[PDB]
Amino acid sequence: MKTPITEAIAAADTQGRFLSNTELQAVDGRFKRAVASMEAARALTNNAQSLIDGAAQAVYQKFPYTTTMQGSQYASTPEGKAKCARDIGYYLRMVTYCLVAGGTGPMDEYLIAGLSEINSTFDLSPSWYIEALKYIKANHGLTGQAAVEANAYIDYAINALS
Amino acid sequence: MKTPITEAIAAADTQGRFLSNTELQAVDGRFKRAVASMEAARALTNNAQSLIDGAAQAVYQKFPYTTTMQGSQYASTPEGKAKCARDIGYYLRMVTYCLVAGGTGPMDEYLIAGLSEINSTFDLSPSWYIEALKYIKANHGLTGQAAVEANAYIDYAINALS
Amino acid sequence: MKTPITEAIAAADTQGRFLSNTELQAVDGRFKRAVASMEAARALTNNAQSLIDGAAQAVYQKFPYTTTMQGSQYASTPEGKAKCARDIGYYLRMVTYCLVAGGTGPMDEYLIAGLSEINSTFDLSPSWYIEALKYIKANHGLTGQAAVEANAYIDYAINALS
Amino acid sequence: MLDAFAKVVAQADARGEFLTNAQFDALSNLVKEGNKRLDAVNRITSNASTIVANAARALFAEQPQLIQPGGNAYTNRRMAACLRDMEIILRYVTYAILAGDSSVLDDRCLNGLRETYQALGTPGSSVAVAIQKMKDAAIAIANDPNGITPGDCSALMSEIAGYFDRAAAAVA
Amino acid sequence: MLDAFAKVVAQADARGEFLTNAQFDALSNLVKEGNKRLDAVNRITSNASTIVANAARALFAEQPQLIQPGGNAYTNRRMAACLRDMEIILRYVTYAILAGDSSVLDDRCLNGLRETYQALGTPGSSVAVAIQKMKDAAIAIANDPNGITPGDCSALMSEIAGYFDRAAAAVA
Amino acid sequence: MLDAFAKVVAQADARGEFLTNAQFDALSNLVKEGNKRLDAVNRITSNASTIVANAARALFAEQPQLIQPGGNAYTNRRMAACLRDMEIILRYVTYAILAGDSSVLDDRCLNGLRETYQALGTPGSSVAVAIQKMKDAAIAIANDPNGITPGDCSALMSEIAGYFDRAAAAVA
Ligand SMILES: *[C@@H](C)[C@H]1C(Cc2[nH]c(Cc3[nH]c(/C=C4\NC(=O)C(CC)=C4C)c(C)c3CCC(=O)O)c(CCC(=O)O)c2C)=NC(=O)[C@@H]1C
Ligand SMILES: *[C@@H](C)[C@H]1C(Cc2[nH]c(Cc3[nH]c(/C=C4\NC(=O)C(CC)=C4C)c(C)c3CCC(=O)O)c(CCC(=O)O)c2C)=NC(=O)[C@@H]1C
Ligand SMILES: *[C@@H](C)[C@H]1C(Cc2[nH]c(Cc3[nH]c(/C=C4\NC(=O)C(CC)=C4C)c(C)c3CCC(=O)O)c(CCC(=O)O)c2C)=NC(=O)[C@@H]1C
Ligand SMILES: *[C@H](C)[C@H]1C(Cc2[nH]c(Cc3[nH]c(/C=C4\NC(=O)C(CC)=C4C)c(C)c3CCC(=O)O)c(CCC(=O)O)c2C)=NC(=O)[C@@H]1C
Ligand SMILES: *[C@H](C)[C@H]1C(Cc2[nH]c(Cc3[nH]c(/C=C4\NC(=O)C(CC)=C4C)c(C)c3CCC(=O)O)c(CCC(=O)O)c2C)=NC(=O)[C@@H]1C
Ligand SMILES: *[C@H](C)[C@H]1C(Cc2[nH]c(Cc3[nH]c(/C=C4\NC(=O)C(CC)=C4C)c(C)c3CCC(=O)O)c(CCC(=O)O)c2C)=NC(=O)[C@@H]1C
Ligand SMILES: *[C@H](C)[C@H]1C(Cc2[nH]c(Cc3[nH]c(/C=C4\NC(=O)C(CC)=C4C)c(C)c3CCC(=O)O)c(CCC(=O)O)c2C)=NC(=O)[C@@H]1C
Ligand SMILES: *[C@H](C)[C@H]1C(Cc2[nH]c(Cc3[nH]c(/C=C4\NC(=O)C(CC)=C4C)c(C)c3CCC(=O)O)c(CCC(=O)O)c2C)=NC(=O)[C@@H]1C
Ligand SMILES: *[C@H](C)[C@H]1C(Cc2[nH]c(Cc3[nH]c(/C=C4\NC(=O)C(CC)=C4C)c(C)c3CCC(=O)O)c(CCC(=O)O)c2C)=NC(=O)[C@@H]1C
Repeated sequence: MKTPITEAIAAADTQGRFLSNTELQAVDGRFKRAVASMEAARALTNNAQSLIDGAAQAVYQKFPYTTTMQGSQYASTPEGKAKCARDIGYYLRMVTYCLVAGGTGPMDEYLIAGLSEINSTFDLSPSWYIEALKYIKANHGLTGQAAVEANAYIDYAINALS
Repeated sequence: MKTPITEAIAAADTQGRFLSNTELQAVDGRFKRAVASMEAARALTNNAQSLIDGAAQAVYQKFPYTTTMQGSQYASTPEGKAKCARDIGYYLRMVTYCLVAGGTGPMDEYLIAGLSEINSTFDLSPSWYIEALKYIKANHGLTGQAAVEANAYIDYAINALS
Repeated sequence: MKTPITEAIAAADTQGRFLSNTELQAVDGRFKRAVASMEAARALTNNAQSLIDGAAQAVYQKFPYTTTMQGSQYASTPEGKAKCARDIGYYLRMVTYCLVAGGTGPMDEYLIAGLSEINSTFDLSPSWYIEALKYIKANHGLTGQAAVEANAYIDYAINALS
Repeated sequence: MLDAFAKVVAQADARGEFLTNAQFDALSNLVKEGNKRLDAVNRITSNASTIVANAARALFAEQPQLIQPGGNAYTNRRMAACLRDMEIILRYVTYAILAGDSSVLDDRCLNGLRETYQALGTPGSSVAVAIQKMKDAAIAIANDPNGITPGDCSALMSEIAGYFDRAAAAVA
Repeated sequence: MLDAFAKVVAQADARGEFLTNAQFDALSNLVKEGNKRLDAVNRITSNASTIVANAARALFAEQPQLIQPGGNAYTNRRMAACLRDMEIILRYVTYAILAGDSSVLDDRCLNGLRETYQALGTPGSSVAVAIQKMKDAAIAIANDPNGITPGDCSALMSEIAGYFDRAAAAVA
Repeated sequence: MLDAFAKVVAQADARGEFLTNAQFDALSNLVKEGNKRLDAVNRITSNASTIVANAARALFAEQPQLIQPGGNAYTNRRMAACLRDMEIILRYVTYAILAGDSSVLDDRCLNGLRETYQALGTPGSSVAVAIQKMKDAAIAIANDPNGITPGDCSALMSEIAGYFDRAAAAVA
């Protein structure tokens, strides 16, 4: 799983070399950034149900055809409305996981790998999730570098859907 | 050449990926460590001549034969004194460079690559250069994390020689 | 180096015994007295340049021939005045060192051993240094037990000079 | 590949020299400016997808011959490649921004590219337009004064336009 | 490969669960102590050649059969192979110290090691001794109260000893 | 012989420097852990007979070859030798704890001791075992939370670990 630490290790191992100062600097930078990172993760987690419930309604409001058009892939149903909310919480959870790990790893392994395959196969549209992520950005309440940290990973998810 | 910044880029380039937050953390760690690093680098550059002379005398002293044995490989002539002092300066210049880069890259490229081959071909004993670096470590005057920074790249040379 | 702790250890080791309550009590006295002696070492350190320059001037005013008699051992030249100021700061620095160590050890090792050989060889008169020490005692402005501590190590050097 | 520090070291070694205080000071000054450098990479990178798509769209609207049947960007395979090329150039520019040195961009992206285009039939003048669009968008995003501690990034924005114009020069 | 943070992430993912405050605190206290982890890695790595060479000399002093003609460590090729294993194991242990998790040592070094030695006739008992000697040297160096801000490195040192004992168990 | 304070002073003299205002603050902190340091020394010393004899009993139970006739601790003369060494090492460890510095242990006890045992035929490995058992007993006793004003001794115990770690490292 890609983190600043496993990447520093991976680099030494690929060259058959003990860790060097080169790498210890990387991890220190991770440790010092971690203060901002876990703040943001804490704040997003403590207020996840609001962010989730509000990001779902946000998608419905922008693509209201997703609330009425017939089909499995739509939040036309109770089951559909529940799926959509489930998916959105997944993206939120993964954002917090990246903040804890200080890297994209968790999102890469658990969500982005296979993302295009799943959306094409189940006729889910990326712009749906893009709007939910926009909403999370706009309403996490974060300030300072805690906010920069959160939005880095939210924009990564968005890039990935684009 | 290996620095925390090139490792970061190389990591992402090898996955054909844009830089992510994983990598920027590594660079910030380097940027913050550069305060101790750049301070160690300046100190040794200022005190260079005396560390070099002190270092050669330390070596000629723990290995008295290096000054009595005839042989173009020995500091038993004025020519061998000048070769040996030149070499010791090279090691010190290499520590300074590693401090400036925040990594081993310069020493690796310019001194450690082929080091064994030279010491064998020309009958130069690693123990000599190791004493020299021990002297530099012991006499640079540094305190705090600047010292930590200088001794890491000094001990890295010692390891290379061992 | 003589301190209350190394005396305590040196007592028990000479007799090949574990430390006993006899020795723990003495170390405790040293910890207790440290409040006053480190206050003294800090204050002298903070005020060191003015104490040194003032001491030198006291010496010259008391023994003006030191500034006119021709000879390397006198302060009659820019260089003799630097030598003298240097020596006086050595004395002050060793007093601060005794205070930090809680004992005469530092001054014993670094200054008093060999003292009179050096003064004789280099024709430096003990009375010059005694007046500088008197000046420092009279002008460090410490009060209470911090005064008692500073004065103990100053009068110790004065004794050594007498 | 070199970064700004390694380039100075490589210059110094070629002369057998320790560094001058000039160079120590210059590199130290790059470090105290480093927060801005990180803001700029993160900002450009977090907007990579839209920098590229907006620029491509804008190129084809000014140069519809590229997407007429027969044109270089016609068919999805060729359109994908052109878009890919745009991503690749931007990414290496951002490597160069992080490093404070164009060498990664030069060695691994720009060297031989002009000849590759001449070979394939790709109009390098149009690639340079695409590159110059990504530059304008990227700098404006990097140097947006909202949502960031206020300060002057002018020195850095000049450096960044440096790497885009270098790249555009190399294909045109 | 997991670091300590990714290990908790992965356990929570298998449950579908955000982290708890117990977990936040845990990891965040790990970060708070991070300087000590850097000193430990820096200290062992900076002395690796000494750790390996003295441990090896000690081992063959204790078990002279290993370097008698016919010994598993006799001839220069087998001696250098022995020393190599000693460096590799030390390498992967320090990787695990940096990560805060056994997984890199376990995956890339220990798995299949015992079967490997059982295959060449190498005495895994003696490898275990070599590993315990490196352990004692490394812990002394990392936990050396000279030359470092004083504080409590005790949880960390128990972790490091953990990784070494884990290696020793794995090879015999 | 140096104690903690004498060491700071000797480092500063080699520089020709007065102490910093930071250094004085650091030293106040040493002074403040005074009572705990004395507790630890009092507690280990007051139980030294137990620590040694329990450790030696445990060792000979694990390694019965040592007390088999022909064994290195067979004969009362050699057994007494063995216990004397254990006693000595602990004594010198306790001195380092009083001093707040390893130099008295390193200079009067550890320096040359590996070579001594190698020459005697005494297995330093086993000695390191006796030292680890004394270590775990000593720290448990010094950090026993009953019968003392409650508080945090973790750093002090980290430091004490360090002195035992040196010891055990030094005998193989
Ligand atoms: C032009 C680029 C715009 C600037 C930039 C600017 N930033 C800062 C401070 C600053 N930026 C960061 C960003 C990061 N640090 C990291 O480690 C990473 C990677 C994870 C990033 C993305 C930080 C932490 C800080 C310090 C805290 C703060 O928010 O102030 C400044 C202030 C000066 C300085 O720190 O150098 C400026 C001026 N501001 C503008 O107005 C330009 C448009
Ligand atoms: C147990 C390992 C022993 C310690 C460790 C200890 N260290 C510190 C402070 C400390 N260590 C560093 C080291 C680094 N920072 C980096 O970025 C890197 C990689 C290049 C390294 C190697 C720093 C910067 C600091 C803070 C500055 C200082 O010198 O204090 C402490 C203090 C507490 C803390 O900061 O966590 C401790 C306890 N001390 C012992 O007594 C153990 C034997
Ligand atoms: C870790 C070692 C455990 C502690 C230690 C602890 N002790 C104290 C206070 C304390 N200890 C002493 C002991 C002595 N003073 C001397 O001069 C001598 C030599 C004969 C000894 C043995 C005293 C006098 C005191 C102060 C009065 C008191 O009894 O409290 C504390 C309190 C804080 C402090 O002074 O630093 C602590 C925490 N308690 C634990 O829980 C650790 C396991
Ligand atoms: C909500 C924004 C819009 C949706 C939601 C919706 N999704 C699905 C099915 C669905 N969603 C996923 C996504 C993930 N699976 C994972 O494991 C991960 C990472 C951990 C993610 C992000 C998958 C794989 C699937 C298909 C398999 C499954 O059912 O779990 C549906 C139902 C699809 C169907 O039944 O055909 C819906 C409705 N649709 C909308 O209209 C909302 C706007
Ligand atoms: C000094 C401690 C002891 C020596 C020194 C010595 N060296 C040589 C020849 C010599 N040294 C090098 C080393 C380097 N060349 C590089 O480019 C680098 C990295 C930048 C290094 C470290 C080389 C390649 C050579 C041979 C080629 C040359 O002459 O430059 C000699 C003379 C050897 C000879 O002429 O036969 C000596 C004496 N010998 C001692 O006794 C000192 C203890
Ligand atoms: C100042 C009160 C009067 C002087 C001072 C003076 N001293 C010297 C030479 C000198 N001073 C020392 C003293 C020390 N060396 C040490 O290592 C220590 C302990 C740390 C001490 C106290 C020495 C050994 C020497 C001789 C070697 C040297 O030059 O350093 C001189 C010059 C001597 C000469 O070259 O002839 C002077 C002038 N003279 C006065 O008239 C002042 C009143
Ligand atoms: C898009 C704005 C313009 C194009 C672009 C276009 N390029 C290609 C093929 C092409 N481009 C490259 C460039 C690189 N390959 C690398 O690995 C790197 C860095 C490491 C670079 C900079 C190559 C090598 C190739 C050939 C390989 C391939 O096509 O897979 C095409 C394809 C033309 C074709 O298939 O015939 C296109 C369309 N065309 C335009 O009209 C735009 C101006
Ligand atoms: C030294 C303490 C003991 C040895 C060691 C020894 N090993 C070998 C061969 C050997 N060792 C390994 C170990 C690894 N390969 C890996 O990739 C990794 C992790 C990345 C490890 C830990 C392998 C695979 C092999 C076989 C391949 C080879 O020898 O190059 C030998 C020589 C075997 C032989 O010549 O028959 C030895 C001597 N032997 C002792 O006696 C010491 C106790
Ligand atoms: C006990 C756990 C293990 C022993 C130990 C053992 N040691 C000896 C002899 C011995 N030990 C020392 C160590 C020191 N002498 C000092 O002065 C100091 C510091 C003050 C130390 C650490 C010495 C010098 C000697 C030689 C002197 C003597 O023999 O009396 C023996 C006996 C050797 C013999 O008589 O042949 C033993 C048995 N043996 C084990 O089996 C345990 C692992």
